[PDB]
Order: sequence, then structure tokens, then C-alpha cells
Amino acid sequence: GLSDGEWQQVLNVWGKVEADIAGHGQEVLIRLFTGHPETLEKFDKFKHLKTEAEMKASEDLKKHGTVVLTALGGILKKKGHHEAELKPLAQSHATKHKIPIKYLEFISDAIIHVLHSKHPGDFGADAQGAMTKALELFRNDIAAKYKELGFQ
Ligand code: HEM
Repeated sequence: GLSDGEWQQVLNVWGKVEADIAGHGQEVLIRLFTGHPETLEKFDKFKHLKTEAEMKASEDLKKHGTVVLTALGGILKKKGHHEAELKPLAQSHATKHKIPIKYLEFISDAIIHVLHSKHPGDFGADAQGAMTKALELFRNDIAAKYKELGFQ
């Protein structure tokens, strides 16, 4: 449950991401994969990436980063009214990709890390609070769908 002012902060922060969705998406995934190498194993199409240099050079990783952040941005712009947008992602990530909710926590924190890394001094405490709450809401609603599906 975010207030109007918190959603305003989220969407203000998101404008930073939308200015360079592929660069943000790439760095989010690289942060996830390097911070939590087990997550790489969930991607048949990225498990060949042995080094961060290879990840950085991967155009397909940037492409997927764009897909991920485009989806997330579409969800965030719903300001919590995202049941229709979230449902297929929860279902695909539970049933097809088999992504534990822990990895969604990892990527949530990776987003925060990337925002500070790319916008040092420009991702204020209020913005971090609001973005964190929005990612928690996202993760929590996914978690509810995971529970429905019995997925761990
Ligand atoms: C912000 C969180 C995330 C969003 C918005 C997101 C979004 C997406 C989207 C839109 C797709 C393609 C459509 C689909 O299959 O449903 C996708 C595919 C996938 N996602 Fe995610 N995802 C997220 C987090 C994760 C995490 C944390 C993992 C694994 C650690 C993961 C693993 C995958 C895999 C394995 C695929 C299929 C990739 C392929 O083979 O093309 N996702 N994701």
C-alpha cells in the first residue's frame, strides 16, 4: 500500500530508468547474476556467460534486461492495480521458469543497488523508500500467486 506521494516518487525514479532502459536492465541483470550466481542457472540462454565481461558484452542480456524492466515499468505505472499485468508473470515465473521468490528479492535489491550506482546522490532516501515499497508490493503480490500455486 503506497500513498499517492510514494507512487509519485516511484514514477519519478522510473523516469531515470526509462531514459536508458537497456542500460539499467543490463546492469540489473548483471548485478543479479554476479551477486547471486545461482540465478544465472535459471537462464538457459545466459548460463554460458562465464565472466562479467561476457555479460556486459551480451546484446541478448541487454535485450532481456529491456524486456524485464519494460514489464516492471508497466506494472509500476499501474500504481498497485496490476493484477492483470502481474498474473502472467507470477504464473510464468512459478510454473515455467521456476524462480523462487528469493530471487525476486534479489532482483529487487539489485534494482536499488543499480539506481544508486547509476544515480549516486540522485536517488534520495524518500525515493529509495518508495521504490522499495513498490518492489515489496510487487514481490508480495507475486508471493500470493506463488502460494496459490504451491510453488516454493
Ligand atoms: C522484476 C522482476 C522480473 C520481471 C518483471 C521479469 C519479467 C520477465 C518477462 C517479461 C519475461 C518474459 C515473459 C515470461 O516468460 O513471462 C521473463 C522471462 C524470464 N524470467 Fe523474468 N522477470 C523478473 C525476475 C526474474 C528473476 C529474478 C529470474 C531468475 C532469477 C527470472 C527468470 C526468468 C527466465 C528464466 C525467463 C525466461 C528467459 C528466456 O529464456 O527467454 N525472472 N521475465
